[PDB]
Amino acid sequence: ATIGRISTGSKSLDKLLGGGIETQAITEVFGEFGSGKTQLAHTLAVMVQLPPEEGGLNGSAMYIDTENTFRPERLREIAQNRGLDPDEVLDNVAYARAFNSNHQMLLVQQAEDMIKELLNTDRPVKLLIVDSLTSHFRSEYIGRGALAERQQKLAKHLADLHRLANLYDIAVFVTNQVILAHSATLRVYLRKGKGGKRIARLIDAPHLPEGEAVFSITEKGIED
Ligand SMILES: COc1ccc([C@H](C)NC(=O)[C@@H]2C[C@@H](O)CN2C(=O)CNC(=O)c2ccc3cc(F)ccc3n2)c(Cl)c1
Ligand SMILES: [Ca+2]
Repeated sequence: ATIGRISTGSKSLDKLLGGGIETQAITEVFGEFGSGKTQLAHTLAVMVQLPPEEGGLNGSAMYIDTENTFRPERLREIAQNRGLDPDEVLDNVAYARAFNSNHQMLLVQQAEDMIKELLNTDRPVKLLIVDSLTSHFRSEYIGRGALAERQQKLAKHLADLHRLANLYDIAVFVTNQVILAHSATLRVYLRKGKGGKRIARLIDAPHLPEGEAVFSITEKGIED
């Protein structure tokens, strides 16, 4: 099946990504707090709902929150400033707080039920966001010998997410706070730069060209 691409709102970042965030893939963004990772997660939740000539997939979003950083009014602001009805945009986001890593795994199973349900409608799920994906795994699996256990449990959770992405043609977007193995399709490092900008760099992506993207956090979410 054709790979769909969701615009980030930034032409610079979209170019770095090869056109946007891909369906049939897990894109991981990582960086320090305020680096743009979570602002990008909120922006994509709006952008996916747009028609393709506007950078979206005529889809809906699902958002797993692990550290209570989801802000519905921020989604409403981004939507309103892009010409969209804020409440209709918020209605196209399914939201869940993951209480712990085991609950996070169950939420991925439940996401499959909603994905299946909406698959052949005019607005299928096209984006599944997991914000600070590793937070509960780092809090719970700690101490002597915890590296192997944590990495196996994360590898399984990521394999579950890859299957949803591939089986249902959705984009899976995950964020993480800054030698460990990783299994996302594409990893993007974000940092603050000068002039209030954020800088993006692809990590271990020989398949994508050399460069860094520059973007701003605005009332439209993310843009150049
Ligand atoms: C202040 O106004 C609001 C208005 C809306 C929201 C969010 C966007 N919408 C909601 O919370 C809706 C309102 C009700 O219809 C239940 N609901 C779910 O989204 C319920 N979610 C689920 O049942 C559910 C299962 C499994 C899930 C699995 C996932 F991976 C991700 C999300 C998942 N979400 C917020 Cl945070 C604030
Ligand atoms: Ca952020």
